[PDB]
Amino acid sequence: MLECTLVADAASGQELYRKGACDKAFAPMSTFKVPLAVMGYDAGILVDAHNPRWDYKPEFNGYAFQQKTTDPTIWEKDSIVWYSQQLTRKMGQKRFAAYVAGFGYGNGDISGEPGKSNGLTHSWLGSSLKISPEGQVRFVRDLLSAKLPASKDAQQMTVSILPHFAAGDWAVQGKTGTGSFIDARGAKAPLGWFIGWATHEERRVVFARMTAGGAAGAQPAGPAARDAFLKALPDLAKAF
Repeated sequence: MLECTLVADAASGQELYRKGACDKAFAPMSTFKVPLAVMGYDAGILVDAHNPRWDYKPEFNGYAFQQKTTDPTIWEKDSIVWYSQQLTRKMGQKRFAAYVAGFGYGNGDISGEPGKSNGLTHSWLGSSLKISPEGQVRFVRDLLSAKLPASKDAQQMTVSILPHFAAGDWAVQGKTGTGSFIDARGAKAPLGWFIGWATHEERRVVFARMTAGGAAGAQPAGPAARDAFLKALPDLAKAF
């Protein structure tokens, strides 16, 4: 459908590969757990790879498979939405809004759902906040270079906690996003992300794969984008 693969060199910033429409902004969904980690570590609310450890509570109202005890590592690996929301509740509106503005993240619109005043906990979840694959790559390069307006330690910690994958000789880390949007004909259309970086020999690349439209598959769009990108990477790498 609408599909983007964008790959740049992490060190030099040079664009290495592009396919599809990569300049259209969509809801970041769970890819927003990457900047949230930076925020959480900088704020001192998140401590390390395994702390704090939070139990699920029914008032959090989380997804059935995500109703389990979570730490920062499990949060990123299993994409635990309620953990994000507990984090933003604790950091508060002032700090959240300061971080999003400081990061220059996508459209910077954290208003949330039109008539709900829920931006603090819902803005990245298929409502107000939008970012393009270009913006994602820009953000991730900044993260790896420790150039975000947050402590160096917070950015290094964030880098360390994203889940690991392998694609041939490439060692990969990255974060999925799965959501939906109402398309031009009023239909609920799937949205998928996989963003992160990959390392091989002297090279490190930063990447974003995004899919948008049209029919929901059995596999969530995020993991599907993840599998597709990992499958493609060794071939793409031949032309680096």
